[PDB]
Amino acid sequence: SPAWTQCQQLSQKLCTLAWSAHPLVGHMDLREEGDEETTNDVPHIQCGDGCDPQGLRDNSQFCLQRIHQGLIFYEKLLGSDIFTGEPSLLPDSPVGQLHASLLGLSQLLQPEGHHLSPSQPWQRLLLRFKILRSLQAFVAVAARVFAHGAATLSP
Amino acid sequence: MSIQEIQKEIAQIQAVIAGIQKYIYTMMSIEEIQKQIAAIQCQIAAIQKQIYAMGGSGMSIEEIQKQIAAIQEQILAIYKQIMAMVT
Amino acid sequence: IWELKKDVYVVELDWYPDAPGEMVVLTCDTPEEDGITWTLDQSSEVLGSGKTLTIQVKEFGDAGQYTCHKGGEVLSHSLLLLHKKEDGIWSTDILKDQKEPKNKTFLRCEAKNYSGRFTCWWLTTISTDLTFSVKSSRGSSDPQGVTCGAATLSAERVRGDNKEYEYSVECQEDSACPAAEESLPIEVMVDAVHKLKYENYTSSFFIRDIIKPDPPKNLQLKPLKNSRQVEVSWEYPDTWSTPHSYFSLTFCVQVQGEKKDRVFTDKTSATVICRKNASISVRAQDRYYSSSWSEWASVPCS
Ligand SMILES: *[C@@H]1O[C@H](CO)[C@@H](O[C@@H]2O[C@H](CO)[C@@H](O[C@@H]3O[C@H](CO[C@H]4O[C@H](CO)[C@@H](O)[C@H](O)[C@@H]4O)[C@@H](O)[C@H](O[C@H]4O[C@H](CO)[C@@H](O)[C@H](O)[C@@H]4O)[C@@H]3O)[C@H](O)[C@H]2NC(C)=O)[C@H](O)[C@H]1NC(C)=O
Ligand code: NA
Ligand code: NA
Repeated sequence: SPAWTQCQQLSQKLCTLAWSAHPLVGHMDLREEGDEETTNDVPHIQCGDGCDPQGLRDNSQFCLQRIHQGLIFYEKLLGSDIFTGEPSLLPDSPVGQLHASLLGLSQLLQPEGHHLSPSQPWQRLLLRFKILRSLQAFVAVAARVFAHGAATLSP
Repeated sequence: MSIQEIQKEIAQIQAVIAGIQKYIYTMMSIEEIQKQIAAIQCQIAAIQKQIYAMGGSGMSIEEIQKQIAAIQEQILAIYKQIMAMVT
Repeated sequence: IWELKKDVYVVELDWYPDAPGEMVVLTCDTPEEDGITWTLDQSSEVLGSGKTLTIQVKEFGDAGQYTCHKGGEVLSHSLLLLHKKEDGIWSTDILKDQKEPKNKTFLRCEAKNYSGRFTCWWLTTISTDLTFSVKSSRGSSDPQGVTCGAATLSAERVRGDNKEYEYSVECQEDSACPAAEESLPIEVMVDAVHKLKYENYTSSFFIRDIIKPDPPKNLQLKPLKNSRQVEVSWEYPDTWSTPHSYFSLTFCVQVQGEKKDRVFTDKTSATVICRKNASISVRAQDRYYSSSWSEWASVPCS
């Protein structure tokens, strides 16, 4: 359920790339009052989604379904005009490699699983910082889940 | 445009260029790009004095907004150069 | 004018020399309707009669404790505080701007782990007549409960030929989810009152961004006979989140006493080369998310 050590290796790589692929801003930067509504449309590993250690011991399938959903979501975002539009990032860029790593992990979880936008270049750039720091938070939780499962759930 | 909005735009621009600056450390002339970044940061400081003061003269609000837009274009050009260098 | 807490009110003022201020009407909190008089602070001068008192609030001499009386007995009190707005900006006289990570940073917060507990600190030059009140929530539009203790002095030091007083407060999210991905930030709100001057301050953050682990525990060196090689070992700090198999740390091991001889590891041991007067130092970071490094743990070489 499925290849814990393989998911651990790939999710660790995702954390490295999420932080190295693109310039960063400070966590207090680029914040604004409407962020509360913007956050609502993004998927998160929330309280009660089953990704805590006890939930993983009881039945890890709930958590892994939520991780898969989040990976699919961020893959669609990183492949969208937010990132491919002016100033354009190429598929072979570090951000393009980050997109490919999201896909690699989601494929490992569900092999046969199936896979808003600003118009000004400056606003695209700002949104990239915001999306990628959200992704950093998501993939950190995923990496803890897989490290713990590899350590405690691997027969 | 309000002074509050203008200061918000400046804060965003200061955050983005600081991040680009740090990103360059982690990695067609790098020294040249770092000098251009520092020059933009320098100009932001000069502009901030024009704000906190509120054929030749100082700057109006409109002229500050126009310079911010121009700085944003310079940042985008630098960003595109860096992204091309790491691809 | 608005009510800060029972019988305590804040009057917002556009603050400049000879400003006219604001007209306020105070109502005595009483059933009585006849024979009422008003005073301010210690003076017995009757400022007005009747159920209500109209006053012009424009400087600190107009602030303070307004008292209504009948039959020589006190009926009620109303403390007025002033919130100065100077050139469209609320005053920040009471707290020192720490200017990091950016301008107008008055509160700094840190968490040792993902428990939902955190600590906030601030600095002031003021020694007397000073009150703070701290509240917190998760989310602003739909606030979730956070319980904070009292703010109290944590340090006193001299900076620039004058005393600097440091305050700290401890807070705990009521229903925390250490493993979850936070989507709404913690908000911290600090009221500050110095004499009759009211100010307030805010910080907003995710716990994951203010994480700073305690230093590595039980740092030990095992020297190798006939060599300067040493085996370094340590343990996770007691306060870090458990289980460690989930909340993993990563470590930086450095030998120093000009250059930077460092290695990074996820293990709790490493082999390095010592030299005299040098120390081996180790510090810790969340393995999966770039928040702050711990303070160094250090042991001398040899
Ligand atoms: C940090 O400091 C700031 C600045 O001082 C504080 O901001 C003030 O907060 C107070 C308390 O919330 C605000 O006062 C309240 O405003 C409410 C909305 O008022 C607006 O809308 C009405 C129209 O309905 C206008 O008439 C008014 O002028 C405002 O534009 C009111 O609903 C509140 O009234 C309360 O009392 C009356 C009786 O007195 C009751 O009938 C009401 O039901 C209600 O209980 C109150 O007046 C004030 O407006 C804020 N100032 C600014 C500039 O925004 C922050 O609150 C403070 N931070 C913290 C954490 O305390
Ligand atoms: Na101050
Ligand atoms: Na030795």
